[PDB]
Amino acid sequence: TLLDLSATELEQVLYFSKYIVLDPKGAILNGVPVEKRQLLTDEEYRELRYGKQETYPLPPGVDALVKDGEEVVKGQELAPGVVSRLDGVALYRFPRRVRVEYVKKERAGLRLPLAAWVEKEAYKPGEILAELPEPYLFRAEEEGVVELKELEEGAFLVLRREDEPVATYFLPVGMTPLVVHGEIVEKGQPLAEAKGLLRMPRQVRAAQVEAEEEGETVYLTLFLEWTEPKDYRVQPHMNVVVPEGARVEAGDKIVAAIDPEEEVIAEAEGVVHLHEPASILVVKARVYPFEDDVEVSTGDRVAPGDVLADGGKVKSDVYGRVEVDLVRNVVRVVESYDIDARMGAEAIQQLLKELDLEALEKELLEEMKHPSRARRAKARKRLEVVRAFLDSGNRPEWMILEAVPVLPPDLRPMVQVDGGRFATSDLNDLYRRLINRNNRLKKLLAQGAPEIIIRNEKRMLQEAVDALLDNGRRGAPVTNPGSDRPLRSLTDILSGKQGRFRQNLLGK
Amino acid sequence: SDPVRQYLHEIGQVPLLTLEEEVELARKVEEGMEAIKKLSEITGLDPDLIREVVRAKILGSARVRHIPGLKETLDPKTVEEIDQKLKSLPKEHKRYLHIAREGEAARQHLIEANLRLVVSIAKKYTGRGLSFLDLIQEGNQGLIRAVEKFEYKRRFKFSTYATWWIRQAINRAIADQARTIRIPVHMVETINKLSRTARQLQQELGREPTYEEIAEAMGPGWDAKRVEETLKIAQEPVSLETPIGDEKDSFYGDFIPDEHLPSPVDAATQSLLSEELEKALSKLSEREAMVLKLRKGLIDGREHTLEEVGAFFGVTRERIRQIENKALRKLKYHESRTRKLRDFLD
DNA sequence: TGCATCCGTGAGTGCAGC
DNA sequence: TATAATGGGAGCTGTCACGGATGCA
Repeated sequence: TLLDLSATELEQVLYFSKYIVLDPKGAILNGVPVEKRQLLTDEEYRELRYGKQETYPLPPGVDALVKDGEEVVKGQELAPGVVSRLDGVALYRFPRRVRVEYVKKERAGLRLPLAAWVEKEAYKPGEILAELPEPYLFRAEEEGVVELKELEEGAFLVLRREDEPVATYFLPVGMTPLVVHGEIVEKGQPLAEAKGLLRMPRQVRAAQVEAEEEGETVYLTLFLEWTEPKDYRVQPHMNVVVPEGARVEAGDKIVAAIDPEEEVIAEAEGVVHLHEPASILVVKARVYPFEDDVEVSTGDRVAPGDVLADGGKVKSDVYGRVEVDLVRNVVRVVESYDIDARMGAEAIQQLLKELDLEALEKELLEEMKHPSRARRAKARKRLEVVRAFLDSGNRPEWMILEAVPVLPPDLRPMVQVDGGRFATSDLNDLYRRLINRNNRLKKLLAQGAPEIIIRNEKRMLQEAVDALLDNGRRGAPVTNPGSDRPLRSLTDILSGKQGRFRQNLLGK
Repeated sequence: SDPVRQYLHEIGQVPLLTLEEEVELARKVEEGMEAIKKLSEITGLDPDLIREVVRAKILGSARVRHIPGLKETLDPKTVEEIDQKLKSLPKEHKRYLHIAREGEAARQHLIEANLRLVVSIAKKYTGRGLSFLDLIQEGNQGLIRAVEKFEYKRRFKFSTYATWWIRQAINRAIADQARTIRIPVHMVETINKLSRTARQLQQELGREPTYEEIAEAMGPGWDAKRVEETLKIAQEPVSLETPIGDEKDSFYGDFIPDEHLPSPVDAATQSLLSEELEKALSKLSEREAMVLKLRKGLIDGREHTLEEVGAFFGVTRERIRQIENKALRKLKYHESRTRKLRDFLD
């Protein structure tokens, strides 16, 4: 009545079914702003306080249609069988295989008919190298053993006489090699056939082109730059210590593990690509990559226009909670309000302390002049309590117990009966429940227990107090083990025909 | 409405971890602990205080309370000072802070994810003297111990290591809380062992065993008397509110008299005793009566020695002993004469 | 605003009563 | 202290009438 809370609501807050909000810090649920004394469910309080997120399963063998760190819109399919129900930043969870594209910059020669060759100072990927009217046989200018290295498209030949390479030839698309790996070739025998138009592969680009005119032919010394992929398999007990698209060098570790011999170390300069994640995590969040030391750590809560990283350069866009990613080297803010919404008699006691009695009396007085009969009625019923407290000098918050009194022991005896056996009052068992639950609560607090546990404990504590003061008033009555008999609480002691008044007071 | 149902719902909220999620969480926890130790090495501060600060900022200011082990009272002021001192460290050092925070968060998520196991284990401990919810909570304490003690390096799943500590906590709770008169855990073990022994013995004997048979089955060191006394100390109290008769109007405690407070007869008898003794007081002289009252403790309630009454009256202890003797003697004569103090001797 | 409707609270005394 | 173990279990029925709240039509 005092706080204007229906029985169901007060039940929900005291017994931890629902949160109630104090100093909302401008939260928003479904488009409507949040103001004090609003009733929030568990999902609502979690979405508001901890932000909105979800994770989706990826069936075996299937890869991602999206990339790590990439913003996503609701409805956008992350996989063929996966569609995100929300909008935000997708993140990879437990990638099964890591592909490394290794950077290789080398030098390789080729010889072509002068009429066919299209002269250029460099060749971009896919760009036509030459146009040949008739089939042409590229021949070896050295003797030795052939090392054939085949890319996705295009090939490399390396002639080594001594095991020391004496030649490197480049074979762009359109040249079918006539030699196998490890074949012995003499000078002037065809290593390839060129047909029609020959062009650069998509994998390899030609950075520099030198050309020596000799007779009717040109010899192109090509300075080439290309990437060679290598796949690595990641087991469930292994973690990826490297971010998506990270430049790595020989000796650095891409993926750690339990034991050093199963580790993945980078053999050569290359870029890292994370493929086939176990699951994909869609979060509503704002990403803030950083090039230097970060001013805020993980777990800190921050408003828009706040310092994040790089000595005050990159700042906060939205409201949220700070997750600092060292792996991806990015400060990620999951969007969440700072809203304070409590549960139980602590919240209620707070609201009670925050009641200004005179003010509410004025409110109800102004309410008493309303034409509606029901409103005048309820305002009268409320003003009766308000004025009761006002006239009495009792503080409303005293209806909440910080310190639960303990009856003198002689009034709840532990007594040795005739046979030396002990008999005792139920109040002792009630008090013991209370003290056990309270102590466990203090230990669970001091040890930093998760919220579900503390919530359960608090609920149990309230119910314990209930059982002590009035047993069976709310919920199932507390009974002793191996008996259906309700324990006798203080209320029971007082009232009824067997109660203190009628039994021991009005008669003796 | 139903607290168990409600809790099972709140538990049903957090989804079960996969192998990878579990491994990653455990790993982050462990590395977080390592990072806290590193921060202790660097800062030269207390690892526990650092842990409490990191956990404070992770959980937020919603929960801050003095830790029994901590030296300083933990308040937003001190945690802000320590946090800022942690913000004061170089990039590679400041890194360990982020590792720690991530560790704490991983810990919380790990426990919250594994809360179902505790329930599934605790459901089988009912009827042992603790409520279902209590068993669940103690089991949760066990779960926390298991989380902080876990090693992902062993490659064992979390449930295996958790179950041990969970059962441990539940059983410790049952042994500690279940009796109105508390009994030590080793003694509870002995009592339960005695029970199981007697039950097996009765299962093969087709009847309840005697003390001697139980003593035989318990081994050396155990005789009939030991079994009997062990069963005696094991006896639990009975309720004073235990109903008597088929109606609701009679409590068992209504038949139990108060032996402590003196009866009107006893009080009156002590009163007449004091009054009569004072008669004989006026009887003996002031000195001998006072010596007797001092030595027997009628004055301050304590019984003075001979040297005290002797130094008080200014005579030798031999003298005061002698006047005590003659006092008692005159009292004996007068008592034989009037037979007044005889009836108070029962 | 009037009327279902649900919940909570009562239902003699003294004897004895295991 | 480490195989793995991941959402409970018992319900209680043959009053009876009133005051007072609360809700829904």
